[PDB]
Amino acid sequence: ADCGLRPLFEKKSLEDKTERELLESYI
Amino acid sequence: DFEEIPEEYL
Amino acid sequence: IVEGSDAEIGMSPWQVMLFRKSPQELLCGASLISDRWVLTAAHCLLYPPWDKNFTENDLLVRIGKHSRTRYERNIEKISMLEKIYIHPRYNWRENLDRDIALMKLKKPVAFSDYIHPVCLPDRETAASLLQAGYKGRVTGWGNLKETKGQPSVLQVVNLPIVERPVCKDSTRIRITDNMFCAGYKPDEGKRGDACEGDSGGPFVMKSPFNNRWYQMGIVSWGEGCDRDGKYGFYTHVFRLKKWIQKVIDQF
Ligand SMILES: N=C(N)c1ccc([C@H]2[C@H]3C(=O)N(Cc4ccc5c(c4)OCO5)[C@H](C4CC4)[C@H]3[C@@H]3CCCN32)cc1
Repeated sequence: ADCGLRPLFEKKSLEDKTERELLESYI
Repeated sequence: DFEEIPEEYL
Repeated sequence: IVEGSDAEIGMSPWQVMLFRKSPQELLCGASLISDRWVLTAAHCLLYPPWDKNFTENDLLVRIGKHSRTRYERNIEKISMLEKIYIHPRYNWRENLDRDIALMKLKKPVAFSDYIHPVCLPDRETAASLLQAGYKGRVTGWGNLKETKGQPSVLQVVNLPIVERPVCKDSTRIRITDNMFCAGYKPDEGKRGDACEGDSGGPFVMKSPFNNRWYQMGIVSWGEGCDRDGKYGFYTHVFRLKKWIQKVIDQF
């Protein structure tokens, strides 16, 4: 519900240092 | 290796 | 984790350490899926060929951690097990098919900046993300090498999902629809794998549709660690979601 939304990243609109790599592979 | 934990947990 | 990197603080707040009481040691990885339920690999708890059969009272779950060995005062939370539920058709005889288990905590764990549950996929999440080439993320305090050895803090590596034929052709083990494999090919030049101590830990993916993290996999087995031509294999969470829901709805 709140699941999968990290307090120190998604909840505060900060990205971690390599999530972009994942996104780029999502086709 | 591991730091001992508070006895309450053991 | 081999050839991964240090995690950022709060990068994996669903990360759970299965800790043995006596002797006090790392047993496996695991994940927080609600304030009282933890998901891991059945082989972390039950594996009769090696005379492994851990009871509730044999261990603890440690949530909110970053450093592997340290007691992280005021950050981590240590929890006791109320009941262990292993998949009734977990196939430890042959190939670890249905490598999954649930653990109910005695009391609810408090969420915090360092402690937060991951989502479980529904059918469309699985359909959309569980695609060859799509990258997921594996985390753990496992060895840094198949044989420098142990990390000071939580390790992270992103790995692409691999085509089922490639997975199957990489091993003599019989692969099932309840499994997927991930990892780079020798031709891709990049490396990374889970390893000893990473078992039971999560394989997650960040949905680009709702920006939430989903655990698609559980670190289940592999041959060696980060070997050219071999892939890490992962329990397919969505495929066993019916069993998961049945357990939590019943208990
Ligand atoms: N990514 C990986 N490279 C990877 C390597 C190794 C593991 C796990 C797991 C591992 O690969 N095996 C061996 C294995 C493997 C396949 C099998 C088996 C046994 O019986 C039938 O089919 C374990 C058995 C409990 C079953 C388990 C072991 C626990 C410590 C680390 N090992 C995890 C990940």
